[PDB]
Amino acid sequence: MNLRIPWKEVYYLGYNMGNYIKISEPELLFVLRNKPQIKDRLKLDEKTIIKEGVKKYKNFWEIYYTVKDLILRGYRVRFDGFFIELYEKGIIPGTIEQDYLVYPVSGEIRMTWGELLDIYNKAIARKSKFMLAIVDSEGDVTYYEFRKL
Amino acid sequence: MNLRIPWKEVYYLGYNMGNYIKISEPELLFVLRNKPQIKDRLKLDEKTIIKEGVKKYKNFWEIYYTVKDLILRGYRVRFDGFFIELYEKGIIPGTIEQDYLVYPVSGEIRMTWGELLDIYNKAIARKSKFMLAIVDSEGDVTYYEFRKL
Repeated sequence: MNLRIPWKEVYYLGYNMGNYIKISEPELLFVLRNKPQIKDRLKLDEKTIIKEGVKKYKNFWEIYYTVKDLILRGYRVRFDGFFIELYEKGIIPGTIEQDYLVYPVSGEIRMTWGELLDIYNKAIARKSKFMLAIVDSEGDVTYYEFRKL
Repeated sequence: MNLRIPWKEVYYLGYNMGNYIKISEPELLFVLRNKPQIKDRLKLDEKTIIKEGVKKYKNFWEIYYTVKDLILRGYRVRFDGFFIELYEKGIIPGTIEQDYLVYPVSGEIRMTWGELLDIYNKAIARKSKFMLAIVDSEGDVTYYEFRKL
């Protein structure tokens, strides 16, 4: 989960700890499937990482698919353990504050309006804008801003 | 439920049918508690109207409280049976399109992200912006825009 690999070669995902990149399972899962040569220079399987991602995050797949869509669109992101930090194209994460904290979910997973308020409030408590990412059954992602008036 | 009363004296709530105002229970409930003289010129009780409002709308109170907050803030609104149509101050409803379709809920009532998408889509299908109104346990209302990026 700690990659001794230059930050840029893992798309600037995870946290740059200087001597390694501390990276989450869904982010790492993406790196594996897009950098096959790194899959060996590490020799781990996306069966095992998938396996542990699901164990760790109820919304593993939603995180993975949202990271994937965003990185492929050219955005820079970093998973904080709850929110995906979304930065403009060309920005290196941590270098400035993210534009959005994005919360990834799928359409079927349940919620109360009270839960939405809690999530939004957490983003406000970190002084940033809030975005919901909904991943549908084909793994496609749509995005919605939610903001108090 | 049909008031033979000039539109302006019921705050421009309900639908102006020319010879009467077709008004909903939560809107009417508000009129009753703010125009006591009209409560008699009509001689109905907010026990009975409350009673039938709840029978008709699962979110009766949330509608009532949101109408109330908005009308007292000076906005013009009209309940469409699902959304509250929100117009700028000074506007007469129907006269132009509403600025928002607002959907009123309370924090404890359940939801899936799929439900939020459906509600939002209905507002988009009517070509207008979408606002969620959350009424808390003291009847206070907070407002949030939700929009696709």
